[PDB]
Amino acid sequence: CVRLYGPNFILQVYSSQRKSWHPVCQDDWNENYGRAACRDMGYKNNFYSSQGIVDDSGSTSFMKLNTSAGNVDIYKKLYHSDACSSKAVVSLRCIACGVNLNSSRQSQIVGGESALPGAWPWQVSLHVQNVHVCGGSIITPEWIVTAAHCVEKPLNNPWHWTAFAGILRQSFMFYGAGYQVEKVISHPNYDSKTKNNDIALMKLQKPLTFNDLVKPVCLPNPGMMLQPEQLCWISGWGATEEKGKTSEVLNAAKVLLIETQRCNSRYVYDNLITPAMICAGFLQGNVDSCQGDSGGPLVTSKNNIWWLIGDTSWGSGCAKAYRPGVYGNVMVFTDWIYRQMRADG
Amino acid sequence: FSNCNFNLSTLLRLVHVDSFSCNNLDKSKIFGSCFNSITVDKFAIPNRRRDDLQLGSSGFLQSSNYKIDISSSSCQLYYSLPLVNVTINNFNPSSWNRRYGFGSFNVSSYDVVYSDHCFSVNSDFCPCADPSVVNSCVKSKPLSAICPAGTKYRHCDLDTTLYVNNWCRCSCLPDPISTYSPNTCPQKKVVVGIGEHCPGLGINEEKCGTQLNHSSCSCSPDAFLGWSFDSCISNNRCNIFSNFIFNG
Ligand SMILES: *[C@@H]1O[C@H](CO)[C@@H](O)[C@H](O)[C@H]1NC(C)=O
Ligand SMILES: *[C@@H]1O[C@H](CO)[C@@H](O)[C@H](O)[C@H]1NC(C)=O
Repeated sequence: CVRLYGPNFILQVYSSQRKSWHPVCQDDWNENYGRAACRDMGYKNNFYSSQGIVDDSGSTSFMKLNTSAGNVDIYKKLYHSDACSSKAVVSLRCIACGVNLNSSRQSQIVGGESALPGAWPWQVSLHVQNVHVCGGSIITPEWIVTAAHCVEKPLNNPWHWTAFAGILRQSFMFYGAGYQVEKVISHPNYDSKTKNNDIALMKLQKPLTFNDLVKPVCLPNPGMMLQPEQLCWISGWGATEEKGKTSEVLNAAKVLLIETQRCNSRYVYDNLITPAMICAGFLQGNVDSCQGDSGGPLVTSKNNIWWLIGDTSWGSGCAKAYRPGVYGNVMVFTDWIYRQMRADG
Repeated sequence: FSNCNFNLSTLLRLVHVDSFSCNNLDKSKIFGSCFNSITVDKFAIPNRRRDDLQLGSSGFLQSSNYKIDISSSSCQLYYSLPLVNVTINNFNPSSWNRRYGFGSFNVSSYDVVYSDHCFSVNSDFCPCADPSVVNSCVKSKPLSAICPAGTKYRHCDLDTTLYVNNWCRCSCLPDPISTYSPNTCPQKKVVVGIGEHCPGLGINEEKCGTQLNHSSCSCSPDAFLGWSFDSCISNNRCNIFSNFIFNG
């Protein structure tokens, strides 16, 4: 039981006696423990970095190494200690997620300029029979997230799920111009009444490249402490007004976070919004930005680095009075994916 | 008061003055000159909001009741009055609240009803819902009646939930003081100007109507919101503000 945390990526460690997650001090850690630690949370042939950092997480029962014993596992050699012997703790990056080219005026949800290429380097587009339908966001070269109600019945088998990345326009994704299918996991509790758990992972067989237009988005950490009116940046080719078809180019302007008690009150949405559903938009008149993509994500920028918080979901009439969009809640189950990404290899 | 003669000493000793400031003027420049008219505007003072009236301030009374102009050669007077025979008139100055059944306030014998917010509507306003639409609503269904002639209806939708198809959603929720979508309720909040009245108390849009007899669209006395009061009586004497304007 091991997990990332917060902005500076401290490994928390669960112990059965202390019943609690705990950090590890950097007393003689190695890439032969560290680069072999990303396969613990579903990263087989990738690694980025590890360093020592200052303790600020908030536990007073650390984890230490049993290097005095011989050749045992990592998971046996972890006892408790009250002090870090070098006062450096786990810092980690399991993949080259994060940065884009910090550009200026990408605002093409209605009334703006187009999404500049390479500045949203995780934006994909998913296709069946070469029509543009749903979006998503990459976290590994082999895994890809999207909204589950695209992969619902009777289209629930993987061989008709063709991903197509890269090109802002509706045309240039051709056959061969985009890697293709593999495994369709789902959170297996989607419903008709609630759309609780409208998030399904997808997998590819052929690992793509981090070249220019493609880069994995950062999946959030357990307990990363958002702000209750935070800015959020969505993207997608969606139709800016309803009863349309699709916008031609990539549109990537901004929205805001509404809290629960405004959405979930009596006038907006009469007590519907679950813990695995996050509201977003602006609770206002016709100022909202629709661009309906059903997976066209919600990307915030805390710790000066882009992080993923919500993938899209259902809504009401396109960007109008009282009716915001309601988003899937992808900090709730960032470990369910990490126990459904552990055993593909 | 125009085309007459006056002075100050018989005035300010015949009314029980407590202060007489001035602005854009010197207090002895009254005693000589010859103006063109004088425009005295008086009203009573609610006690706990007396400090609204500082010359060129924010607050309630200078913003949504009577904006004291800070440009002309005005001179402000704060006087008193014995409460033997004093009957504060408390009447509402707006047309479109007495058109929709504003009768009166219930305050005491000596309480003055000031204002907090002052919302302005158009001429075709009608604060009741549409009754020939509302019957097929089930959820959040409001009261309604028939509007008078030309007054366009309130915009009410029967838009679709996740399962329920005819659930009511109109504008102006919950109350126009704290609406969620301010760019869509017809009652627009405006600040009062120099020499204007407060153009209307706000109507809560969901106490205006009934169910069976959709008559001419009226409202209900609890629904007018945005006013409070206090008592004018201090030192056994109902205090009173009064402005002067020495134009020309
Ligand atoms: C109050 O009214 C009575 C009769 O209406 C009058 O005789 C009396 O003079 C008034 N009070 C004062 C102080 O003038
Ligand atoms: C104000 O008047 C109404 C009607 O006369 C009455 O119902 C209400 O009780 C009065 N207010 C108080 C505080 O008694």
